[PDB]
Amino acid sequence: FPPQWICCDIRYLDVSILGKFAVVMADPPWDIHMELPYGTLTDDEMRRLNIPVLQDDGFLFLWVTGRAMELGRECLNLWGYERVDEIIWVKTNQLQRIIRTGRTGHWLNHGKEHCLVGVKGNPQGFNQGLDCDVIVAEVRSTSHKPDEIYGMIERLSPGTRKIELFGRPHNVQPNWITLGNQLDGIHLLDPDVVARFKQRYP
Amino acid sequence: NDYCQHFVDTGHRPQNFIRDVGLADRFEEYPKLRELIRLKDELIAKSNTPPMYLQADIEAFDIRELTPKFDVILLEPPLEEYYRETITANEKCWTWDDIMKLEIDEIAAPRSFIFLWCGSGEGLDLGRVCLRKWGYRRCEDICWIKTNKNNPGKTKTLDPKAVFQRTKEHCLMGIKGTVKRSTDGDFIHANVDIDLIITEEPEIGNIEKPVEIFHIIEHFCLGRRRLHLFGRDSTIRPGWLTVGPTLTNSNYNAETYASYFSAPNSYLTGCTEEIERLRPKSPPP
Ligand SMILES: Nc1ncnc2c1ncn2[C@@H]1O[C@H](CSCC[C@H](N)C(=O)O)[C@@H](O)[C@H]1O
Repeated sequence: FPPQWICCDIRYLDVSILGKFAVVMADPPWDIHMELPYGTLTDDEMRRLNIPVLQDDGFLFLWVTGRAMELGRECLNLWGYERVDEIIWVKTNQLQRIIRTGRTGHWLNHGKEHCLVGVKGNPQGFNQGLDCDVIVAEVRSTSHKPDEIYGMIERLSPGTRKIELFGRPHNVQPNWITLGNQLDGIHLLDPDVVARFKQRYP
Repeated sequence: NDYCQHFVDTGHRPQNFIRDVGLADRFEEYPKLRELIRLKDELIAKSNTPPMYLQADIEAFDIRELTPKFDVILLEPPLEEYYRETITANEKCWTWDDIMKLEIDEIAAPRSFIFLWCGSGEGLDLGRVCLRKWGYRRCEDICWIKTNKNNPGKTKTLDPKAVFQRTKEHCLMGIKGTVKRSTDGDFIHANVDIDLIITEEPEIGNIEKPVEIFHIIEHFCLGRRRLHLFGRDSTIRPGWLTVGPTLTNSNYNAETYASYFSAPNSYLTGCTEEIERLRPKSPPP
C-alpha cells in the first residue's frame, strides 16, 4: 500500500502484471499539433495504450487540452468508458487571482486545465457528490497537476488500489502505483504484483 | 490551503476564494488594460445596431428567413437540465436531437463563430456533435463557474451518472471557415478575454446566463451581425438580433436589419489606431 512506482516506457510495459484498479488517472503528453519543449505520444500511440486491461469496474481521470479535448473523448470510448463528469482546475497566481494577460490560447486566453471523468462497468463502494468539479490552486506548471486531486479521488473511492500513468516523482502516493519514464527505478510492495513482475521480467 | 477539503468541511465552493472577478472593476489597478476594454466597448457601442428581435417557434421556423449571414451566433436552447437541476419550465424544453436538427449552417457567414451553451452533463459531448453537424470546429470552452458565497454549501446532484457536484456550465466556442490570427485582425481580436466567467449562482428560477458572455463575443469578433437564438425579453441588446419563442413582441425587418451593414456601412466594426496599439499581438517573426 505505501507509495509504489515503476520507471518504464508506458507504450511497452506489460501492464497486465499490475492487476485491477478502482481508479486510473493519466496525464499524457498529448500531440496537440504544436511545437513543445518536451516529447509527445502520437494519436495512434495513445489509442493503442492498453488501458482496458487495467480495470473492469471503476473510474478514469484523463487530463486533456487543445485538440485532445476531442481525442481524449475518443480514447475514453476506445478504452470502454462513458464520460460522466469534467473537472476543471482554475489556475491562480500568488494572490489568488486569475492570470488574464498574455496570449495563452489560440483565440481566447486560457484560465483552466480540464480532466475528463469516465466510468466503466458497475463500480461499487464509491461516494457521490463529496467534492465540486472545480479545483482552485496556484500554478507551478500546467503539467504539475494539483495534489488536491488525490484527496478528491480518495474521498470518491476510499481504500482501493489505484494507478497513475505519466506520473513524476512527486506524484507517488499511498494506495497508488505510479508509472512514468522519469521515476527513480522500480519500487513495488504488493506481493502479487512483484510476483507477476518477477515472472514476466526476471 | 486545500480548498477541496475546505468545501468538504464547510460547503464553501473553491471558486468562492478566487479574488477580483467582477466585470466592472476588473482592471481598476491597470489603466492600460482598462483602457483597451474601455476603447473596444466604445467602438462596439458606436457601431451597434439598435436592438432587433423576433418571436419565433424555432422548431417550426424556416431559419433561412433570418438574413443577412451572421458573424457570431449565440445559442442557448432551453435544456431540461436547467430547470430540473434547479425548477419547472414555462416553455418547451429542447433535447440534443432537437437542437442538432437546427440548420445553423444555412445562416452562418462563411467565416464565423458560434457560442453554444451546453450545460454541465451530456451536452458537453452532444454539443460537440452539433458543432460538427453545423460545420464548426470546437476551438474554445468558456466555463461559467458559479460561486456560493451567499448560500453555502452542497446543492443539487441530479444526474445518475455524476460523481462530483457540478458547479459550472460550459459554453462551447466553434469556428467556421478559415481565420488566421496573423492576417485577419480586421475580423478578430484574439486574447482580449479569458475563457472563464465567475459569478454568484443565480436565484431560484433564474435561468439567465451571465451578461459577460456578450462582452467576450463582442470583444473577440469585429463582425457586427450577431444572432442570439433562444434569447428572451430580458436579453435584448444593442448590436444583436434576438430570436426566440418567449419574446412578447417583434420588431425585426430583414431588409432594415441588412441595411445597417451594407454600403456605405461595413459588416465589420473597423478599428482605431489606439486600439491597434493596445491589443495583444504577435511579435515580429
Ligand atoms: N512513453 C512514455 N512512457 C512513460 N512516461 C512518459 C512517456 N512519454 C512521456 N512520459 C513522461 O510523462 C510525464 C508527463 S508530464 C507529468 C505530469 C504529472 N501528472 C504531474 O503532475 O507532474 C513526463 O515525466 C514525461 O517524461
